[PDB]
Amino acid sequence: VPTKLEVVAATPTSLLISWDADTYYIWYYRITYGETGGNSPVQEFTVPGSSSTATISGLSPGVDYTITVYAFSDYYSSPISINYRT
Amino acid sequence: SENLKHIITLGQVIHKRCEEMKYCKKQCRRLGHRVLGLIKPLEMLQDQGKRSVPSEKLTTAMNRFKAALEEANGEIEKFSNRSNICRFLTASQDKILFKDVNRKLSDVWKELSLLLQVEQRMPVSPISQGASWAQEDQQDADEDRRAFQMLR
Ligand SMILES: [Zn+2]
Ligand SMILES: [Zn+2]
Ligand SMILES: [Zn+2]
Ligand SMILES: [Zn+2]
Repeated sequence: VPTKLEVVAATPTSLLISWDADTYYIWYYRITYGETGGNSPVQEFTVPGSSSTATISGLSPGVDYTITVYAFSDYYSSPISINYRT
Repeated sequence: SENLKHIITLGQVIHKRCEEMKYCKKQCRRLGHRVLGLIKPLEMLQDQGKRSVPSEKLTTAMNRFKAALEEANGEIEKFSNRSNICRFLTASQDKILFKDVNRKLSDVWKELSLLLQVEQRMPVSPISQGASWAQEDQQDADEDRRAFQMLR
């Protein structure tokens, strides 16, 4: 359901992701982010379905991260993932 | 299996469309040939048969590569028009068309190379030489910015 995941604003320690989806039918999202590869740990937090942006902070400068978005719907979704280096 | 050939087919369509674009061809042929370099290890993996099954980490890296090809696919049709390129060349500073897509493919390639060699035990070869992708983009953008201004 969610598509077009991009980093629309970025600082060396914080990011702002955005995606396109039919937010009217989406209950909430699960945002996961962590260092790419090597079985690195990941952190999770929830975002209400009405919005289409999320803020990730506390990141390390110059690290390739993996950001995945899990859309969940209650009225009626495969996740999307990208990579960004701060 | 089906997802492996879909990404290969999508990569071959991208290269064919880059050869057909008329404006800023040096940056276009650079993008399509970089896509060919990334799908070639996937083609060799396809040549092995039904014995090679990608894992979750490899499938996740291929899906990120597939989403980047669909991003590049939209930029190809967008930059197939003369006014859309002139709107970008007169508003941008570096005048590099696909600088956002080229950077996304560079990160996913090193993630595919590590997984194709360690998990699938597949030998891979480097993409290109000469210079870095950053310097190659600036040299192609300046050459395209010169020929595009000569069009009447
Ligand atoms: Zn993107
Ligand atoms: Zn070619
Ligand atoms: Zn013009
Ligand atoms: Zn990465």
